[PDB]
Amino acid sequence: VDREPVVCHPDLEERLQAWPAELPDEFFELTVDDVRRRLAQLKSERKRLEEAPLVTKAFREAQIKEKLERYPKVALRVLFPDRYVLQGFFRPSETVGDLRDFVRSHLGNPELSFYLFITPPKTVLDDHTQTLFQANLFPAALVHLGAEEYLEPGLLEHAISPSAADVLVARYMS
Amino acid sequence: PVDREPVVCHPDLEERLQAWPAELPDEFFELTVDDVRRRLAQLKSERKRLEEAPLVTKAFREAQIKEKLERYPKVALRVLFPDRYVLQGFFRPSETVGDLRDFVRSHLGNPELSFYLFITPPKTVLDDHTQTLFQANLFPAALVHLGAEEPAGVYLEPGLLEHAISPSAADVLVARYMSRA
Amino acid sequence: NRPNRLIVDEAINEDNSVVSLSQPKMDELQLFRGDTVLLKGKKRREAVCIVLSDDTCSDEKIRMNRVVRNNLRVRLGDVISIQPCPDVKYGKRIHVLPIDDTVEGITGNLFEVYLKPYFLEAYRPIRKGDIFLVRGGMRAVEFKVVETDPSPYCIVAPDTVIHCEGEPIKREDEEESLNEVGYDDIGGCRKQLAQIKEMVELPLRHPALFKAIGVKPPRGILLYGPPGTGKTLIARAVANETGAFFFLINGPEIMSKLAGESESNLRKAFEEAEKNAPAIIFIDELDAIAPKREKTHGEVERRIVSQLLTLMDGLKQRAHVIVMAATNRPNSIDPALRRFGRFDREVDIGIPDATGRLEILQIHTKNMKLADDVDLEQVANETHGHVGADLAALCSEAALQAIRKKMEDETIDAEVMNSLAVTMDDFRWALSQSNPQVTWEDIG
Amino acid sequence: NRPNRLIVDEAINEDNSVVSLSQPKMDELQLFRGDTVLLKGKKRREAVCIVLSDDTCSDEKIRMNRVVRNNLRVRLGDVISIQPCPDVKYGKRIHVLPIDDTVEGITGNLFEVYLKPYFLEAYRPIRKGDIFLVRGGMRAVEFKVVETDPSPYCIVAPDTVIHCEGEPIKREDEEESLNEVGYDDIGGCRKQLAQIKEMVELPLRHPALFKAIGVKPPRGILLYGPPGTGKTLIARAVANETGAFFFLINGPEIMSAGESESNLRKAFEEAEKNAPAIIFIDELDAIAPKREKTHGEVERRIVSQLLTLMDGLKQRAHVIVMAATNRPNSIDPALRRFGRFDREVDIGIPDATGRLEILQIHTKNMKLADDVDLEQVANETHGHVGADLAALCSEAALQAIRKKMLEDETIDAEVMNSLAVTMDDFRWALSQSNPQVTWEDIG
Ligand SMILES: Nc1ncnc2c1ncn2[C@@H]1O[C@H](COP(=O)(O)OP(=O)(O)O)[C@@H](O)[C@H]1O
Ligand SMILES: Nc1ncnc2c1ncn2[C@@H]1O[C@H](COP(=O)(O)OP(=O)(O)O)[C@@H](O)[C@H]1O
Ligand SMILES: [Mg+2]
Ligand SMILES: [Mg+2]
Repeated sequence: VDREPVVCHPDLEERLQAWPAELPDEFFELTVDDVRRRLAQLKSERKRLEEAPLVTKAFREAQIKEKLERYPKVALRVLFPDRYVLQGFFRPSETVGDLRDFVRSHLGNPELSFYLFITPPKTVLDDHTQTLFQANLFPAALVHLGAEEYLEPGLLEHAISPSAADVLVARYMS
Repeated sequence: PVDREPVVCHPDLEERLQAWPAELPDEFFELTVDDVRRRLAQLKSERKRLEEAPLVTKAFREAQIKEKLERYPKVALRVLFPDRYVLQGFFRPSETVGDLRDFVRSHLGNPELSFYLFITPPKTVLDDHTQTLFQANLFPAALVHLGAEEPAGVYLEPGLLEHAISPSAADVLVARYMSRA
Repeated sequence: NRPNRLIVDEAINEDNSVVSLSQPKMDELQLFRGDTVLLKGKKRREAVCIVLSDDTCSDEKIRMNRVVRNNLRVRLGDVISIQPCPDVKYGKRIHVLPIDDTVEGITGNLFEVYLKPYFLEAYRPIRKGDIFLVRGGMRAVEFKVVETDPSPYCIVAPDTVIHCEGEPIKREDEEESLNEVGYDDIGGCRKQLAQIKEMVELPLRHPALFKAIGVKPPRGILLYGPPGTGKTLIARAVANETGAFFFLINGPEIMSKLAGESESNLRKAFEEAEKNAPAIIFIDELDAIAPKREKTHGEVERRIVSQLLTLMDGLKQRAHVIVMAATNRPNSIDPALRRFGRFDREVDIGIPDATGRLEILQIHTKNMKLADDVDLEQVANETHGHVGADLAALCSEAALQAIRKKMEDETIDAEVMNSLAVTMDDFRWALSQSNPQVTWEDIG
Repeated sequence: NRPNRLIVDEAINEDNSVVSLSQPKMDELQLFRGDTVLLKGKKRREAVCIVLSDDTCSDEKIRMNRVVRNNLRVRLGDVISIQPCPDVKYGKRIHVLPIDDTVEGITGNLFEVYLKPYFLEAYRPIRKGDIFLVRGGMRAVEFKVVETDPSPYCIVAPDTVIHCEGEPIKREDEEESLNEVGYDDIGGCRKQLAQIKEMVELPLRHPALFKAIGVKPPRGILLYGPPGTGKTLIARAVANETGAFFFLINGPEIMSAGESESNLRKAFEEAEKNAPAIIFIDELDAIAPKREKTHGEVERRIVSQLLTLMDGLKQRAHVIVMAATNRPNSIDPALRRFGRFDREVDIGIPDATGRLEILQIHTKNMKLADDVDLEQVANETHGHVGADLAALCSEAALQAIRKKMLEDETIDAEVMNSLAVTMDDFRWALSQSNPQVTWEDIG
């Protein structure tokens, strides 16, 4: 697939859209509906732990398949130490190795050594053969980047606002 | 990397003149106090295990694998043909069904013809060419059958059939190899 | 010391032709996974098998299932001899016939339904006289190898002509029905089978050798739990697997007899048991004979209780008899019966958990063709509270439903019966009716 | 309804900065996994957290650990609002200081032992006033965020200077101590916890709303099992997690005429005084043991008072009574009949999985060497209860200390932090299991 690479930076944000979102006291007030809903879950969890059912092969296979059909496309964001975000579309069956290749091909210096990680706590993505589905970088996930001591300068000049990047994602995900 | 050291044998090459193994005495089949003590001991510890219901620990699983791979770094495979010819070869546990198929293909008379590999019983086809011999339990010595969709009776390269050996000579070859030689 | 001398143990692998050894034992005998092996027991009947390795064997153990045990006339614990057998030539032709009491109700092509798929590229080693079992069409059929060519053993290969014309044959006296109950008929009771085997196996199986070890055998064992959890199943399976004689006493049935007659039937039971020793006497519903009663002034101990206690206290070790009793709760029973030397051992055969139910469902579907949509784990999850009898009934009901969806007589054609697939819908049907017909169909 | 309204649920993720939502809820709110969110409870104290997806919770749920709940001053079941918080600036500087009662007996470089590794390239979002937890050196230290620049929250980035000079600060009364017993302190009772929550959470948490749904509250609850299975622990956690007041009555102590019924009455009066409350009677049998025969014998004056106090509590009082005993049969049957201790829960001997969970709880603060195999330890502790396992871990820690010696009322943090507990230390503890230094409080 084509990644449709895009770069955004929080200093390019142009909107202060709708701030006085003052929230009423009763929003936080628990209703009879709320209490009943909690009890249901408790009853439900009591029954399950008493009956100790099997987690079935068919259920496990159904969840995998149901999630891979629900999210055929993956949007990833690699956040740089200078707060630049590189955004790219992927498929869930693609690997962490592919992500690294995406990053490398958009670096100012492609020979420079880097590591990708999620946080918190800091967890490096070492297994390059691990898929994005297995890595849980799916359906939309934020990844950080670090180096031992970066994005192509031409690409920084076409950087957009984060909120603009968001709408690109929403539109791609339908 | 691994010397396959390929050989072929056929049951029709055994000698058939030497004596039968000596008949066992009646006492052989007679159970002793010692046998009964060991059986009881096994029953006792199986009962305990089932009462305590211990975990099968990660460390245990990993050590079991590690010990097996160290204990059997070399694998003897035998592929048995419809005509009863056997092709024998040495492999690593980490090698694959695909490697086995390649080996078989290397020694076929018609390298183009289609074949499947299976274990029995019951018939269980080896369809995953990526599976390692360890994973497939073709390890440390295993016997595999060969089948073909159209059984045209050529299979093995006829030059090798000239040098076929006895089954028990093939066994010795395996014993020597497995003692690391 | 004697590497070729092995001790019979129970199978994990349920294929007829297969036996299992520890890998170090296979190293020692220089066997390949898949090699043919020749086996002999005390009676010196031979069997030919394929050998696999097993990760859970002790080095002296040979794991084998009931088909091979019967062919060898051995039982769990017995000695066998192992020798390699690579000589075995490919069969020109074989003659196999069904055993009569296994084919009642069926007609048609037994070759196509049972024999063809069983031998199909399986390269199975066989012996003249072998009895083997094939499952299919809601039924487990037993076949005997009448003759082979070459004789007496061969490999059934693709070229081997399989002949099966002729009348069904009579079961021989020492030939045990594989329909008889054994350990492989019990699910969800691993822990309890282990507890019971530890108590009774050796005393019943090797009484003289057991005494020499000096530890005292149990006299009475109390099995407890709700109805249909497999208490009779277990006692019967232990009797069969040990070769011990089995005498069942039904509690309410013996109490229905007139005063005087009860006590005498009770005595006859024990005499019969002592006579055919080693033996198991099984008292179903013990609480019907000796219930726990409230303390009433001048209450005389029931004649029947006195008689049972006398019989318990009178069974010396040398009688080689063990008494098992089934109750719902241990407290439902006269405490006099629970004192040392009587029923001083008790084993909880309770309601099975999800894993237990799965095992039980697999046992009771093993003769059925299940469609790919059949999910027994799901069935197990939906049967919390069901015991063994509920699950066996459920399987009969799912199967009856499949038959109703298709087809009446006392005879069915093998190929028709074999085309039956029980579906998940059939189970859902049986589930909706579950609340804990035709002659040619035998249901568990 | 309103998609930003969520319900606080227990967490699977133990990390301070992490909350979890169902994937459909994240889709709805257009949230990337790993993204920053802003949270508020009814007290309007806000928190900034990182959001992850969780496969087990329903759409309206937000899974959060106790650290986050305290910061938002919420409890399980309370409402929070969620809004995306993309606008989080990287801190120029921050100030954090330890809570005094967590750092007693410790001296030296707190920054290097606790703070530096905790923040190191973790990009943690933090808010002035936040209390957070860093584990290490057989200890759990709590820190407060005194200041941030910019305010009132920021990301702790590599470039952020972390100041931490100053005096350890006093705990505030409104600030719940994280040393208080919670659900996350209990292992191997996942079933029994659920059984107890189902019965008491709602009546204790929302008395008014509970009575409105018609169902009657449990009068008395009986927890049974051998000593040290966690009966006190459970009752304490339920009180703490529901906000309920907790009163412990020690049966044997009360039984050692006259002053006994004075204590009993006052205990009950203090409970309804501070309602909603749990009254916990430890070893009930000591007070009301099963009596034999005694036909024309007068009921004990103590047993009578207890029935009076118990029957004299209407649903209105907001009190639930819990009792510990070994076997329910050791109790007088007058208490075990309806309107009294009519409900019972078995807190029995833990299994292997149960034991592992308990061992994981009581090793939380220890540095364990790579060779430490807690599963093996679980397997070798058949029959052990929670208290045995806690003691075992304590013995293993002391064994590690013995091997290293240092003496005083004070230890250096870096010294204390270099203590690795090895498998050999557990083997020692194992060999000594048969069911000192002030700078160290062991579990
Ligand atoms: N544990 C079990 N495994 C397999 N089948 C069982 C089990 N328990 C019961 N059944 C089936 O249902 C019947 C149970 O009857 P029974 O053994 O008399 O139970 P109980 O003795 O407890 O009354 C058995 O004949 C068997 O068909
Ligand atoms: N399930 C458990 N999980 C974790 N720790 C436990 C558990 N049960 C007991 N403990 C430990 O044992 C100590 C004593 O337990 P306690 O609640 O007094 O048990 P009981 O009241 O059943 O005698 C607790 O403070 C705790 O450290
Ligand atoms: Mg019954
Ligand atoms: Mg206690």
